[PDB]
Amino acid sequence: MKEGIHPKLVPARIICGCGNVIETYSTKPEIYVEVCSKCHPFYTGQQRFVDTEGRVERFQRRYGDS
Amino acid sequence: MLMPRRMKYRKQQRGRLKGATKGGDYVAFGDYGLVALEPAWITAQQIEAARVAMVRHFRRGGKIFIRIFPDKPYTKKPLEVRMGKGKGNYVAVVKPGRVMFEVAGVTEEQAMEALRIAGHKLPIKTKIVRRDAYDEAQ
Amino acid sequence: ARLTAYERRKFRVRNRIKRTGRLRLSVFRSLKHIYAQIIDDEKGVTLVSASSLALKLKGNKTEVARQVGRALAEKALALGIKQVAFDRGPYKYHGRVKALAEGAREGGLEF
Amino acid sequence: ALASTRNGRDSQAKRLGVKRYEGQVVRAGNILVRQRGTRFKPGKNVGMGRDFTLFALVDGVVEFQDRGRLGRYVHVRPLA
Amino acid sequence: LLLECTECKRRNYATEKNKRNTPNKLELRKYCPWCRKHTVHREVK
Amino acid sequence: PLDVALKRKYYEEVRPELIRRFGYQNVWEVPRLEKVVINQGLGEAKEDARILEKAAQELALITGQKPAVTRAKKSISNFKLRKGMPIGLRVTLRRDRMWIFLEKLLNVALPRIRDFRGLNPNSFDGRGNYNLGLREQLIFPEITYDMVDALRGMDIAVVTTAETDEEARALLELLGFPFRK
RNA sequence: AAUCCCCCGUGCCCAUAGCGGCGUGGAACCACCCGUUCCCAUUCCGAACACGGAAGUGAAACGCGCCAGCGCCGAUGGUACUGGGCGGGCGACCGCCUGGGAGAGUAGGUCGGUGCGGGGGA
RNA sequence: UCGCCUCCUAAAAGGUAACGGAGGCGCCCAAAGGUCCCCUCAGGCGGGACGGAAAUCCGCCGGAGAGCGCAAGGGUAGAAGGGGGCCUGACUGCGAGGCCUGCAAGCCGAGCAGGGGCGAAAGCCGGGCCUAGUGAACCGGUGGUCCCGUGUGGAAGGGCCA
RNA sequence: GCUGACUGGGGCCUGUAGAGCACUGAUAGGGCUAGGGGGCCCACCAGCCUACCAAACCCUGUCAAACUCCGAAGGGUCCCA
RNA sequence: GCCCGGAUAGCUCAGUCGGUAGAGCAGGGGAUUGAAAAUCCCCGUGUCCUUGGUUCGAUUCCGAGUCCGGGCACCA
RNA sequence: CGCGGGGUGGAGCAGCCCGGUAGCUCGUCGGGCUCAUAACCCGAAGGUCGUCGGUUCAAAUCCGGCCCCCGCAACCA
RNA sequence: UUCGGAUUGGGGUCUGCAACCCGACCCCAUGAAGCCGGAAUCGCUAGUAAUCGCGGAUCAGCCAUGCCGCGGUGAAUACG
Ligand SMILES: [Mg+2]
Ligand SMILES: [Mg+2]
Ligand SMILES: [Mg+2]
Ligand SMILES: [Mg+2]
Ligand SMILES: [Mg+2]
Ligand SMILES: [Mg+2]
Ligand SMILES: [Mg+2]
Ligand SMILES: [Mg+2]
Ligand SMILES: [Mg+2]
Ligand SMILES: [Mg+2]
Ligand SMILES: [Mg+2]
Ligand SMILES: [Mg+2]
Ligand SMILES: [Mg+2]
Ligand SMILES: [Mg+2]
Ligand SMILES: [Mg+2]
Ligand SMILES: [Mg+2]
Ligand SMILES: [Mg+2]
Ligand SMILES: [Mg+2]
Ligand SMILES: [Mg+2]
Ligand SMILES: [Mg+2]
Ligand SMILES: [Mg+2]
Ligand SMILES: [Mg+2]
Ligand SMILES: [Mg+2]
Ligand SMILES: [Mg+2]
Ligand SMILES: [Mg+2]
Ligand SMILES: [Mg+2]
Ligand SMILES: [Mg+2]
Ligand SMILES: [Mg+2]
Ligand SMILES: [Mg+2]
Ligand SMILES: [Mg+2]
Ligand SMILES: [Mg+2]
Ligand SMILES: [Mg+2]
Ligand SMILES: [Mg+2]
Ligand SMILES: [Mg+2]
Ligand SMILES: [Mg+2]
Ligand SMILES: [Mg+2]
Ligand SMILES: [Mg+2]
Ligand SMILES: [Mg+2]
Ligand SMILES: [Mg+2]
Ligand SMILES: [Mg+2]
Ligand SMILES: [Mg+2]
Ligand SMILES: [Mg+2]
Ligand SMILES: [Mg+2]
Ligand SMILES: [Mg+2]
Ligand SMILES: [Mg+2]
Ligand SMILES: [Mg+2]
Ligand SMILES: [Mg+2]
Ligand SMILES: [Mg+2]
Ligand SMILES: [Mg+2]
Ligand SMILES: [Mg+2]
Ligand SMILES: [Mg+2]
Ligand SMILES: [Mg+2]
Ligand SMILES: [Mg+2]
Ligand SMILES: [Mg+2]
Ligand SMILES: [Mg+2]
Ligand SMILES: [Mg+2]
Ligand SMILES: [Mg+2]
Ligand SMILES: [Mg+2]
Ligand SMILES: [Mg+2]
Ligand SMILES: [Mg+2]
Ligand SMILES: [Mg+2]
Repeated sequence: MKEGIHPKLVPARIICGCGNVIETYSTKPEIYVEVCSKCHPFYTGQQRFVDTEGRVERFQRRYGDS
Repeated sequence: MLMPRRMKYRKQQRGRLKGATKGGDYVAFGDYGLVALEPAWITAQQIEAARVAMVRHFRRGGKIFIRIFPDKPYTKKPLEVRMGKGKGNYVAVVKPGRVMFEVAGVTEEQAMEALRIAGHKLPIKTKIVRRDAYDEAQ
Repeated sequence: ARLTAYERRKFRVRNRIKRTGRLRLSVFRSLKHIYAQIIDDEKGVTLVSASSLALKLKGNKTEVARQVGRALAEKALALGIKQVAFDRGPYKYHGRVKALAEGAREGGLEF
Repeated sequence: ALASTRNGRDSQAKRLGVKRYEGQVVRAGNILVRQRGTRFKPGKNVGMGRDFTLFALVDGVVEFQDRGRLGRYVHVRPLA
Repeated sequence: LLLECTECKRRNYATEKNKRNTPNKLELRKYCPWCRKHTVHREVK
Repeated sequence: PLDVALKRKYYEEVRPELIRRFGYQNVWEVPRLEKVVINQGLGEAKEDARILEKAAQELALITGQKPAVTRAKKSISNFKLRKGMPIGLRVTLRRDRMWIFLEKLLNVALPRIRDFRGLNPNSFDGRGNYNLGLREQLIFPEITYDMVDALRGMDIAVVTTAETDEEARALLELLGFPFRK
């Protein structure tokens, strides 16, 4: 890497909906990540929260009782 | 009519009719052929005249192969005299031993009688042939 | 991908040398050793050989090289050989290869 | 234009070719080949001029060499 | 645009070609004289 | 730095899984991961190359390498384009610096993408490298959202010494690449 | 010290040495390799070039083999053409003597040969 | 239509005609020049946000079909193509020897000397891959210069070099 | 004053006759396939059949002054008689 | 050649005893009317033919200049 | 056959030189004014430049072929 | 845009034999055009014009922003 012209890329800390990624090793140490998926909310480590498909599921249910 | 699309040059030198030979000559597509005995520039309009003689001869039926093609441009002057070349106005150059035409999928008396009519439309002497061992395999 | 940058660079530099028509002082250098071979083209022939490999010496591949260059001079100058041109092959004139060259004086030279 | 004649030019023959052949005695400076591309490459004792013209560099005899895919080559052999 | 090109002294020099609207500047470069050896040479006239 | 968690993760527990799966006479035959090349094409900056060096500043920030600038191969009419001009930035990272970036990409960036039901698994290029592309740059940690004057995405290319996509797939899965299966 | 064999340079023939497939080699050469402090680097990247190395591997590359699917080469025989000498046809054109003689194609060949030097075995 | 370049005609040396078949030139570039160092195309298929037949990127295949300012041809990646750093040899004084050729012209050119450029060097460098991009002499303009200077010193006016 | 035309031998040069289709083009019959002519099921990505268009590509079959993977006979020049 | 006179925001342009400047049909905003217009009322960097230079000072003074015009030149 | 000019929304003309950009009048369409139509006013649509090729990054524009248009010529015989 | 609530998604309430075509109403989500309107053109002279709500007829329910009415606040301006 040519000497001049460069971000620092110095060891860091960092945060999320989870705890830390000690890994870091980036420019601009100590950053705040809004939420990740990995660390397993939101997709990975499937939460499947709020979950859909209820549209065929419902109309066949409220229907024949009424 | 019969004629190329796309020529690279519009007009081209006459050249010789020499040394009757070279390619075609072995009856590759069909049952009987019409082979050329003499050299000639045969014209896009004599070719079509032979074709239609034959297709008219059998019931729109049979199958016809042609197998010479008019890519050589033929110029003529107007009744002027001498300045520039040109103009217009197409031929296939045909030496001895060539198979033009060559019908197939018809009866012997048919093919042979069509090819005889077809031959009358040509400027040269012709020969009707059948097909051979000699016409190989390839 | 045919005929690599190595063998273009190779050929390019070689042919230029070969035109001037001196004897060729030709340099192979591997990761481990560095060899140098003085050639007369048109007789298709090597005349004066010198390796680190055959002089069985080691450490600091550059300082090894100045040595296999001094080795060549002493060896070569002994056959009458003085003027030649430096082949340098597919190698930047630098470091190890520069060093063998600036060790190939006390004889030889203009390099 | 088209008919009357739009044609009618050509350019002077450039009189290009080999001007000395194999086993032919030459002097330094004689030119051996006149040519458009690198059609013959210069060999031993042979220069190229800016127009790809091959000349003897030394007196000698001229030998022709066909190095196959390396081209053809003209050299002058001394005993000059 | 044919080009007449001097240095400074004795004004004899040597002659050239810039047909062009660039360079438009004093248009100067290093050349040998008939007079001593290898001086400055600025364009002119 | 030579430590870098993903690098580590690759050696202890990604490599061996891989050998168990395909099984490999040689230590080399088991896939390494070489070269993540990040390429921004920007027609966006065309007549204005002033905009450009802000975007280059941005890549550096998230890459830690300053990008070089690609310039236009041939000249083409329909969208502007003198054969002179700069089209985009392209930055090659390897070796540590690729790792320290791929980590960040896996554990931060891609999570922050709106939707993201996972990376497309057909983008393997058939000889076993993989490509994807991103719409916004603010999905990265080093970017503050107030430093974006305008959105420009990029093309990430990841080169792999695996001869096939199958193997290649395995490597990146095992590294933690979220896949839409 | 000759001779052979293997490697490393390096020439020559200029594809009969090429592609593809398969197989093989790490002691020694060679390579990839370890690192990037230093010389020197990269329009970004020690990829390349460069240096200081030597833990590992012949995976890649290279080297050595073996396969004729392709690629390349290629008779003999016969024709075409033709220098020279003669005929024939209104013509377009044809033929004979004597001397030269292809191209295509068929048969077949080929997975290279070799010089100098080194390192290692004979 | 008239001079110049390219191709065919042109009969495998050169040369070769017609109001034969077809195209181009009357410029251009201070970088499109010199050198040293590096790099290698067009196309096809696969992959990649805005990117579509085509902007950029990644992978494999691709011996040249690309590029070489412009016509064609010959040539050319073992560079003549593309990038970069230094630079101005797009020098002065000559020129062995040849190509060509009715003359006059046109063309190539090693080598020596002066002072330089790039290069560790060998070396290369007297414009540009090459073949068109041009015009005898006479008359005159300008810058210089030693030369002549109509009794003599000047000057007028010339010569010579550009 | 033996060097001449011509002739013998040996080298080098060449790209015509012939022939070929590797290039540039043209080109018959068939095959397999991009794009579509659109029959229409759409009118949402669709989407199939083509006895019309059709690249490239394979098979068979040809043509060329300004095409050549090839290529004679001859010709030219030098040397020795 | 050249003498020179001609070069305006949006165009024609109009403006040299030098001390930061403009009119009409245009453009637009606004009153009028059948409307078109005319008339009436308000705003538009024209760094006014370029650079360096005299001055506090510049369309409007000194060296070159870029361009324009006629009339006169010349042309081997 | 010869030389010169042309061919562009429905009509009639610019634009072509000098490559990148299609404009003007009328007509047509929608609205207004009028009892109504015309006139008049406010809006809009409408084209690939005869054609086939080639040049270029790019063609109405530059080059070539062909097809039409108009003009001139066709003399000594 | 806490402007403006057109369009659409899902959830329901009521009438009614029955709300796909075609009901009104509630809630959650959605939030479009619209920054005072070209030529042109309407009403109004006082408790009027603006503006604000309220009732009824028809009627199961309602597409009523309509229509017939009721009051609250309450201008401007007429030279001619
Ligand atoms: Mg025949
Ligand atoms: Mg044949
Ligand atoms: Mg006839
Ligand atoms: Mg007559
Ligand atoms: Mg007959
Ligand atoms: Mg010629
Ligand atoms: Mg895939
Ligand atoms: Mg791979
Ligand atoms: Mg070959
Ligand atoms: Mg080993
Ligand atoms: Mg081992
Ligand atoms: Mg291997
Ligand atoms: Mg053969
Ligand atoms: Mg034979
Ligand atoms: Mg004969
Ligand atoms: Mg005869
Ligand atoms: Mg043969
Ligand atoms: Mg082989
Ligand atoms: Mg060898
Ligand atoms: Mg040995
Ligand atoms: Mg040719
Ligand atoms: Mg000839
Ligand atoms: Mg001849
Ligand atoms: Mg002309
Ligand atoms: Mg340079
Ligand atoms: Mg390529
Ligand atoms: Mg490509
Ligand atoms: Mg692609
Ligand atoms: Mg080429
Ligand atoms: Mg060219
Ligand atoms: Mg060419
Ligand atoms: Mg001379
Ligand atoms: Mg002469
Ligand atoms: Mg000197
Ligand atoms: Mg020096
Ligand atoms: Mg010289
Ligand atoms: Mg005279
Ligand atoms: Mg004079
Ligand atoms: Mg006197
Ligand atoms: Mg005197
Ligand atoms: Mg006197
Ligand atoms: Mg005087
Ligand atoms: Mg004698
Ligand atoms: Mg001979
Ligand atoms: Mg022929
Ligand atoms: Mg062909
Ligand atoms: Mg021919
Ligand atoms: Mg052969
Ligand atoms: Mg004799
Ligand atoms: Mg019109
Ligand atoms: Mg109307
Ligand atoms: Mg009306
Ligand atoms: Mg036309
Ligand atoms: Mg075009
Ligand atoms: Mg008369
Ligand atoms: Mg309904
Ligand atoms: Mg507001
Ligand atoms: Mg309104
Ligand atoms: Mg009243
Ligand atoms: Mg009600
Ligand atoms: Mg109400």
